[PDB]
Amino acid sequence: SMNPPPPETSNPNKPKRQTNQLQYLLRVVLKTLWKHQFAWPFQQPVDAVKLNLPDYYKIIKTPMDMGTIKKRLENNYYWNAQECIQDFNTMFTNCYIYNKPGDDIVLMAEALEKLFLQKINELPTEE
Ligand SMILES: Cc1nnc2scc(-c3ccccc3)n12
Ligand SMILES: [K+]
Repeated sequence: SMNPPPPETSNPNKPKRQTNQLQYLLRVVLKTLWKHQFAWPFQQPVDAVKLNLPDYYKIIKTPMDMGTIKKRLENNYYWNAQECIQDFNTMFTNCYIYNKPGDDIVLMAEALEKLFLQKINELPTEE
């Protein structure tokens, strides 16, 4: 029922890059999803106490959210685009695992995921 530590957004010994694909993931992908009318539940880790979701972190062992992704991108946490793409996919998958079809939160995730998929389709070739 309590909250875990959030995911890592800083790890100095993890090697880093700032690639054109990672820049696109910040400037295009994250910014598009972040501004969306359905972004708000996803802009920070799930607070299972405040939301009265005592089983959330029993079920979800790889939590992820756009607040974490935003910090990771702004703090150049990643080596490659795939790591960041995986974080977005983890976020959506967690929502689908925890909840049930037709829930509002699932519809919200689906709308964000649609936009994510459109933007990933247009991922630039690495320079
Ligand atoms: C995110 C999320 N993933 N599963 C659930 S059930 C309730 C929520 C939610 C709704 C509004 C604000 C914050 C979280 N979430
Ligand atoms: K489910």
